[PDB]
Amino acid sequence: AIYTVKALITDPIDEILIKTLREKGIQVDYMPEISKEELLNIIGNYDIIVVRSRTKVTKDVIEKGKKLKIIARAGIGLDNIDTEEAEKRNIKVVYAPGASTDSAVELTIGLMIAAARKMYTSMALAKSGIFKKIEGLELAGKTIGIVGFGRIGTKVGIIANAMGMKVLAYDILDIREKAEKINAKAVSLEELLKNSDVISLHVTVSKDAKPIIDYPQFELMKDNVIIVNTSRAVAVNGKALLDYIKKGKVYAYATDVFWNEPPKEEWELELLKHERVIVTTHIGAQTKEAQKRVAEMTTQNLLNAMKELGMI
Amino acid sequence: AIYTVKALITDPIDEILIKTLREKGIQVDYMPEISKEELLNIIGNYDIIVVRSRTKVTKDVIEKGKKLKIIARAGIGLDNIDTEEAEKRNIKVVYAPGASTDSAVELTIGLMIAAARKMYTSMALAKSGIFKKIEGLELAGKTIGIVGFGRIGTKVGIIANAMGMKVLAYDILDIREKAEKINAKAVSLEELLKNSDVISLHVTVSKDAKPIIDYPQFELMKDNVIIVNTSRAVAVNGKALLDYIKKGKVYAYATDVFWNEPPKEEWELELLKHERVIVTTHIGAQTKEAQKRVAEMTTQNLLNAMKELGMI
Ligand SMILES: NC(=O)c1ccc[n+]([C@@H]2O[C@H](COP(=O)([O-])OP(=O)(O)OC[C@H]3O[C@@H](n4cnc5c(N)ncnc54)[C@H](O)[C@@H]3O)[C@@H](O)[C@H]2O)c1
Ligand SMILES: NC(=O)c1ccc[n+]([C@@H]2O[C@H](COP(=O)([O-])OP(=O)(O)OC[C@H]3O[C@@H](n4cnc5c(N)ncnc54)[C@H](O)[C@@H]3O)[C@@H](O)[C@H]2O)c1
Repeated sequence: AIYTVKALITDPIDEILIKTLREKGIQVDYMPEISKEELLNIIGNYDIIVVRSRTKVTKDVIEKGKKLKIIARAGIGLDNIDTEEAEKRNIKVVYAPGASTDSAVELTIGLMIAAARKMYTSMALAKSGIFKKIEGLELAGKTIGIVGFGRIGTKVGIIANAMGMKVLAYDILDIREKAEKINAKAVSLEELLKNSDVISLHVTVSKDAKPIIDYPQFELMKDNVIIVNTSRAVAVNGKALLDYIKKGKVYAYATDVFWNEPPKEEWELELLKHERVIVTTHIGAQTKEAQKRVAEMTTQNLLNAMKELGMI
Repeated sequence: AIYTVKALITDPIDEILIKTLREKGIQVDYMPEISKEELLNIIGNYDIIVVRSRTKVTKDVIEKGKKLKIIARAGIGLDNIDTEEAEKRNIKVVYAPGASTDSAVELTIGLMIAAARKMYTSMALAKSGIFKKIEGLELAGKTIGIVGFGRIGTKVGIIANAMGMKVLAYDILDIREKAEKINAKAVSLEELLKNSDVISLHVTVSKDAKPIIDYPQFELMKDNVIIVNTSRAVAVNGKALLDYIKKGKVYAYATDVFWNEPPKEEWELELLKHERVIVTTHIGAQTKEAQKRVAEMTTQNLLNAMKELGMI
């Protein structure tokens, strides 16, 4: 008989993906609020599982999914998927890598300027009917250090250069020529830290790895440095950060990511309430355009994987 | 006998200017809080007057200043000086034109991104301990229309181009080649309005002139347009703006300038409180660097004027 391929969608997702699968005759079971327990009870009946972030595709879930051939994550990352277990089972894992680059780049520049100019303080004052001027720092002519020169880091550098800033970049990978191409200069982390007025973090690091910006790095920094982070909170030693903010060394820390969102620990709470700390609620990929690309890319990558498997 | 040249400083100003004059033997009377009335009583004894913004150098003040030879405005504009009367009296007027360009450019980019991404709303939520994501708009690939292609407008265009935006520009003056040089295209205001996703105002207009962005222009605009203004409030018809924001056509209005700061009129108040309106408290030139340049430039221009007069 003819195989009837079955897909399970466990979280609320863009209708484009569901519509695309249904149009092609694929049996799609949309259970956006399926419980942990019920998932384990039925995962064994599916060839494809589509998840966003609420659902965790752990090792035990994959083991139970004896028919799983494709795991689709409608997102820009795979932190909720056991990629190692998936590979062992030879299960294709697809998602939307790089789908939000420009949106993250733009928020980075926005945070840098908001931090440098105390825009939040000014906007709050304005809304209250108090039009009192507030003084900040100019960026042109200053040096920015891009830590993590990938998709996002490279573009932030191109923009900062256009803003008249001198761009320095550090990456564990070879970026000598890539940096030169955008009028930037690849240097050691030490040189970047000692010479940057603004430091922007755009690295990919694991959750259990030690922070890249720790005590020694903070000590190497210039006085009144502005630090921007739209990558990962763990890349920074939060306690060291609070220490250096209280010492008056760090002019401002602008971030779209927090160790805990919302904060729960005492030191995290102290950072959040500090006037030198600027925080957005992890909206780096939150634009209509980026979210549409996430859906389209996840859908297209899923279709390609299905075609390679001979399903369509 | 030898002329002893006398200078009157009527407002609190950067000590660099006062120190420079004193070092050169010039008689400097620093009266940062001198009243209107007292000013008129003694202005006739001075060759030079230095003002910032509190003091108004009106026609009657100049007439009384029978010995006035130089009027110095420690600022980026001359709205508090009767330049016409000054010219008739052949009185040299100096200040710091263009001194805050990069700071204004940076705030413009910051406002554009903050408006596009509802950064204020997100930051307010974060500070309250509510880390709820908010969706905005991406800028890359979209078209920005620079109205007023001068010092600031040109640089905003260079930066927007680096952000991957298509840049269009309109100016009453010839800018065909200037625009082309930065990968932008000079067009009519009509074409700019019909094709821009973002419109940034950087024009120099008088207080009694009709707004450049009035009803016909708002009608020509694209749906969901983002309008940024760091130039002058009067360049925009505020009532028409409120009308189009309420209609849902304008996605957001981000400005560093308001018709009245703080607002006093009912319609102004309605605009200020609207969620689609983003406002900073006229901090465009408020950076340590820009303010230092204002002082240095005003001081240097004052010295040059004095030298031409044979005073030093
Ligand atoms: N706030 C948001 O909503 C949002 C949106 C998209 C991406 N991000 C994050 O932004 C970061 C960058 O994403 P990207 O697409 O540019 O990734 P990328 O893979 O293109 O680039 C990451 C770079 O950082 C480098 N790197 C890793 N460890 C490093 C270290 N210790 N020192 C210096 N460089 C190091 C890599 O070698 C690489 O060149 C990631 O952490 C990503 O998850 C956040
Ligand atoms: N928010 C702030 O603190 C702050 C700081 C600095 C300057 N500004 C303001 O920003 C504006 C621009 O300053 P700038 O130094 O770039 O001035 P500029 O003189 O260099 O440029 C102004 C340009 O706008 C043009 N223009 C005038 N009327 C126009 C019209 N109707 N249509 C199209 N173009 C027109 C001019 O011809 C000129 O090219 C001014 O209004 C200035 O006062 C505000």
